Amino acid sequence: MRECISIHVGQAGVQIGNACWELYCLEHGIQPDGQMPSDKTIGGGDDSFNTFFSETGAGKHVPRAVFVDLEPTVIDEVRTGTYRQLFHPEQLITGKEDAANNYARGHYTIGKEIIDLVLDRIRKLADQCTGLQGFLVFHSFGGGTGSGFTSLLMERLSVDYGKKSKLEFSIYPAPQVSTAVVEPYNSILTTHTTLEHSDCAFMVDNEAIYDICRRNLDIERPTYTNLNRLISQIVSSITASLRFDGALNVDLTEFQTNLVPYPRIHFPLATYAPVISAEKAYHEQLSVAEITNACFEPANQMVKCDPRHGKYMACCLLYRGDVVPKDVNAAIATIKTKRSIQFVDWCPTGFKVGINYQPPTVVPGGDLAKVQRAVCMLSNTTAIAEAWARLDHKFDLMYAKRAFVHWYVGEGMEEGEFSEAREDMAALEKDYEEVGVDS
Amino acid sequence: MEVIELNKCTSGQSFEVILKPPDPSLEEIQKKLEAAEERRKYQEAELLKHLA
Amino acid sequence: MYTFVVRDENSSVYAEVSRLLLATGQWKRLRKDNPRFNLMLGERNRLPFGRLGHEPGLVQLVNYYRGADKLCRKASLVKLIKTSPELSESCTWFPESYVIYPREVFLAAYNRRREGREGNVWIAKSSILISSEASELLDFIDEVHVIQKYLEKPLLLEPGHRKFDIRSWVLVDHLYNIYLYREGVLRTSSEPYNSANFQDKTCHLTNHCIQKEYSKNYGRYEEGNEMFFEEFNQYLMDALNTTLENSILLQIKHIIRSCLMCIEPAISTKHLHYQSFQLFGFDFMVDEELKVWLIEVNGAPACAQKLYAELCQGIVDVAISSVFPLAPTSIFIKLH
Amino acid sequence: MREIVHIQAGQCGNQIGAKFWEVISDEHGIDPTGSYHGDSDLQLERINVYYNEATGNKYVPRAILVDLEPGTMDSVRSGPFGQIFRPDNFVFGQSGAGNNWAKGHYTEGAELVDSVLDVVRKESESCDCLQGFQLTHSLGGGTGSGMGTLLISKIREEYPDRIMNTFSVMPSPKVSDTVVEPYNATLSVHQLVENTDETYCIDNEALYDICFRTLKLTTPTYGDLNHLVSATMSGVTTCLRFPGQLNADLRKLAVNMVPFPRLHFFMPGFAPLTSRALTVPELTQQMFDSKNMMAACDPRHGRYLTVAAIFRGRMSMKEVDEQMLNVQNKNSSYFVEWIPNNVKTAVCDIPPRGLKMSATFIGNSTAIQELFKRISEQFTAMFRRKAFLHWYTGEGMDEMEFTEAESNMNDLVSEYQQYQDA
Ligand SMILES: Nc1nc2c(ncn2[C@@H]2O[C@H](COP(=O)(O)OP(=O)(O)OP(=O)(O)O)[C@@H](O)[C@H]2O)c(=O)[nH]1
Ligand SMILES: Nc1ncnc2c1ncn2[C@@H]1O[C@H](COP(=O)(O)OP(=O)(O)CP(=O)(O)O)[C@@H](O)[C@H]1O
Ligand SMILES: Nc1nc2c(ncn2[C@@H]2O[C@H](COP(=O)(O)OP(=O)(O)O)[C@@H](O)[C@H]2O)c(=O)[nH]1
Ligand SMILES: [Ca+2]
Ligand SMILES: [Ca+2]
Ligand SMILES: [Ca+2]
Ligand SMILES: [Cl-]
Ligand SMILES: [Mg+2]
Ligand SMILES: [Mg+2]
Repeated sequence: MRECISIHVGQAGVQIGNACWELYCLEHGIQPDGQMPSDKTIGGGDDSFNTFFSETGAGKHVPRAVFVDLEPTVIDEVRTGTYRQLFHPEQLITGKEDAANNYARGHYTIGKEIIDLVLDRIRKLADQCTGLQGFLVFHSFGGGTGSGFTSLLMERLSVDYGKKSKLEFSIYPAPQVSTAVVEPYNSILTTHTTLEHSDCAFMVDNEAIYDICRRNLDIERPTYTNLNRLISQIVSSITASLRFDGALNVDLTEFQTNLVPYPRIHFPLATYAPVISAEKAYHEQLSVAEITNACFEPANQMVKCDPRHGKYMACCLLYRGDVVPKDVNAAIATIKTKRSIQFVDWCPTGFKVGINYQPPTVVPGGDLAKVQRAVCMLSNTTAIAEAWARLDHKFDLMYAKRAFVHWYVGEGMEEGEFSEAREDMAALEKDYEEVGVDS
Repeated sequence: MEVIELNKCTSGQSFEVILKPPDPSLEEIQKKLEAAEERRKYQEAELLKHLA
Repeated sequence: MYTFVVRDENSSVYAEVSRLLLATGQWKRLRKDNPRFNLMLGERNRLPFGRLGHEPGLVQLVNYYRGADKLCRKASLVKLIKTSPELSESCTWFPESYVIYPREVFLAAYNRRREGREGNVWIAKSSILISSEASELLDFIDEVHVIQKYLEKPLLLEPGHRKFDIRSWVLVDHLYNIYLYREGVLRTSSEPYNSANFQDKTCHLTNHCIQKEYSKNYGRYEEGNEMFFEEFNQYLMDALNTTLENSILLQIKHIIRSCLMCIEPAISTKHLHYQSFQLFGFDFMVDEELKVWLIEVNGAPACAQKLYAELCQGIVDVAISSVFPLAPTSIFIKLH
Repeated sequence: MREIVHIQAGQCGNQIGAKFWEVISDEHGIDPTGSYHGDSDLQLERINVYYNEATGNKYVPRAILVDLEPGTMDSVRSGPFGQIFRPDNFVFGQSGAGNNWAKGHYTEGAELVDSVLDVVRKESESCDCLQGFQLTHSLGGGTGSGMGTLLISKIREEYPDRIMNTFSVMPSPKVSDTVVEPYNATLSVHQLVENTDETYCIDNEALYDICFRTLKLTTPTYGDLNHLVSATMSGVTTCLRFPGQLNADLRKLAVNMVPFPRLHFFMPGFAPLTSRALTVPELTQQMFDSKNMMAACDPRHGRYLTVAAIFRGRMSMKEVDEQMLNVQNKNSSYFVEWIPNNVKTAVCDIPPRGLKMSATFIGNSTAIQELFKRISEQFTAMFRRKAFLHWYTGEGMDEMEFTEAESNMNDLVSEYQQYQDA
């Protein structure tokens, strides 16, 4: 058994961490007080769920998690919420004054003042690990803390834990729920600084989650709670292989091995189905073939884009519920005879499949309906570069006039960092073009 | 279209179906951070000089 | 009020479409880099499809199908026909064609014709040389191209003993309905066809530009080298005792349906975050047995001068006002 | 990012500040004795932004009252909420400033500014995490204009990393007390350009026009003008005073609103304009209407760099989003294309007093240059003949200072023009 440490940075990261750990407790039968009746080894053990929970002698199962925010109002909600008993104070780190949606303020001005405290609190969790495999880092692209402090933390984690894998869950900015005009600046800056330090990053475009909630959950104006419950379902689908028995994606290194043949092209596209409203009393249970077909419809993707006009480098199907391999293979055959699924020619045209028999868990009183089977497809497709193109275009539009640049220079950053990060993004888009498009 | 590496357990099973064959150092980081801090201090000193 | 942008200033069709949209009083043109549009009349090359459909509160529509280039490039079309099971190498309305880069398959079939005394004339073109000897074509290429069986027995209009090609305009809307404009056009040669001299490329190439320069009889039989469907149907009746519909138009509709339905799964915007339509120009040949052959598909076609008004009005009716409604006798035949 | 320190200087500053405190004390359920009597915890969740908590359950505004003559502050102390202010936070002299920026900035005000700063320091020292300061003042008089800008300079020297926010009333010949108001305002604008992060330009011309044309008030008083000012101030501080995601503190507001450091002068607006049921389309349409702007500028004469919209009341957030997207999409020419998604929208459930729904508008428009051009023309008309300068040279100022202030304000106008044309 090898431990994973989760790090939640900024508002988006912390609230998504709340949702994820609530869902984990429900999936593993851990009560809000940390007790887990089905765990018959008191005070220890090396079960799969111990990858994410440590155990006290009193029988409490404690998340291997650190929460970091530069202002205290969001983490105070963890301290006062349902699962407060789950966490010890040393896991919850707050400052007094946030990064004001400023990458430079998060990375330099304040980050330099809190980075050592954060690293010490992470070290304390690492010292409880017999074989730490790495970190899962949850953060927004757009916020000052989520971008700048995350980039700083990733650099320091590369220094202090060189041999350890680092995965990201990154919230891509969307104007319908965004709070800052400079979010494209922050996104490109943190992507440039983090690119060398992340082995695999799962981008979640708030636009996609928002529209999925509106369309499939019939929520007229989704809130962060709706978005985070959906995002936590997807995150749980991704980490279930680390948290349960199974042969596929069982350590962080396997994510990179299976999904990322080239280190820089490490942003898999996630697609999830089915998303069904709890309000909808009569509901037709979708078959394996139907939900597998839904994985290739952009309307179900975590990032809106068109894989038909890109190329695949890897594809994993993660089923939960009543699913058998024969039905999986039948569905794949049918879909292949009907869809534009083109792989790069130096890669096999194949699917790596895992099935967990436990159907997805949903939060009681939530918006998601309980379904008999669901699937999350993680495919590494060049089409995801459409999001980089969008972000870089907005960046270019603002930076041609140096709009808002003085806010970043004022925190000790140099203007050259903008153009350096943008050139790194241009090289990334060019890499995606080379791997994905024919002449 | 072949199925390979089928592993089964009590909680699920995995396999693979094929349809067709084919870092900066701590010192450098502290240096960056201190350079930014010094540029901040210089801008603030310039402001205080102007106000004086 | 609906909003649109114009990013191809060199398109006559969509210049007229922009004019019509403005003259309705319910469409307002923005600067070309304004993202808050309902409609994009986009550029021919590197249209930023990846940036469409990400504007909240805006239903966004573009006048091009991403991926339709597969149908509208010579080599791409050859490869698509040969490798698509829906079309297959056994396809009977596309001339034998091969993609050659600056081969062995081409020479193999060519040798079958050589030691078979058969008509062995081929044409080489790209995105032109007509020869009966393969070495000359292959040498011409090296100085990506397609080599294609040259139809040595074309249908010849009389009087004049002259060659022609047929241009059909086809509109595919956001629902992937296929509309064939009821008005086609025949681009005619004004010089008598000469099966003994492919050296002179004026009685062999029916292009309007080529005629209007190298043909000394340009404009003799019709204006300018354009015969429209009423006169061509009357000619077919008088001369060959058949109608245009029976002898040619059925095959034309079949071919259009075949190609567009073949590529539908790859370009359809049915469940996409933005929507597409596109106008296509299909170019057909007719041999002396009244068999129709597909020559090429144009992704950004022009129109016959006297048909611009009707066709562009039909565009704004079928493709644009269907998505953005304003406050029978359809000019299109719906193919299904 | 928690506590804000409030300062009100001069006659106009203290009158509009007293009305502001009355309004937001009602909104937060605080009675004139400092006791809370509301019915919703939303009223208390961020009460510490503007109020200290005192012995018992008393809430005392973090407010400092400054003037160079006692009259207006005696009237505040006798006003409805007069007893709510901390007695030690009244800092006044006796000489007055005689509508003279030089007296406010260099002589009379210089004699009082240190005790004002002492009170500022005492308030800041008991702040968990000071965000910065908001100042209410006029630019046409002497104390507000000159001594407020002096106070801003001193506070910037002592707190260089804190946000400076002002509510600045621009003089207008339509509602004028003296002919030297263009001098005082031009001298003040230079200081604000250098030493504030955000300035709400409240143009008395616009307030008069609204009271007369729209509210059908034949003879508008300063009370009637200050009704609009207090409603607008409550609107623009809603995101600071109530829980929310967008522009929830002064620095985030500045980062969202200020693309270039000098262009930080905001045009506020309010809907509905009052002295019985608005739909969201009506709220949006009116809030973008020039006749609802508190700066006498035609926005259709310039371009929006950034916009913040705040809707208050119980309404369909779906419909709010639809209507804001509608306004942007159908008038996109008036929003600069080189700042994508420059309109941000907040919704607060708690409406102001007397209304079921309202909307407050904060625009950083290049059309604000019309206000500064108007002030510059009125300045030059007197300055070219050196009229009324002796009031200022008698206080130690030299003409070169006026020439330089004129130059800088002309530069500000030229910068707005550059970005209007970009
Ligand atoms: N899906 C989702 N997105 C969120 C959530 N909270 C914030 N965001 C998004 O994240 C971006 C804002 O970044 P934040 O995480 O709020 O900022 P931060 O990390 O706290 O950094 P600072 O507040 O500037 O110190 C915007 O695009 C928001 O839409 C959340 O709970 N769920
Ligand atoms: N197998 C073939 N047999 C007989 N004629 C042929 C032929 N292939 C092409 N042609 C002739 O070539 C002429 C046009 O050539 P082509 O098909 O390349 O279009 P084009 O390149 O001139 C227009 P564009 O490329 O812009 O769409 C036609 O008039 C046609 O008669
Ligand atoms: N909206 C409003 N404007 C005022 C008020 N009092 C003065 N003004 C204006 O402010 C200018 C005079 O400033 P004033 O505050 O009286 O001088 P000070 O006391 O020395 O700062 C003139 O332009 C007045 O019109 C007021 O109560 N409300
Ligand atoms: Ca155990
Ligand atoms: Ca006065
Ligand atoms: Ca004295
Ligand atoms: Cl290590
Ligand atoms: Mg935050
Ligand atoms: Mg052609």
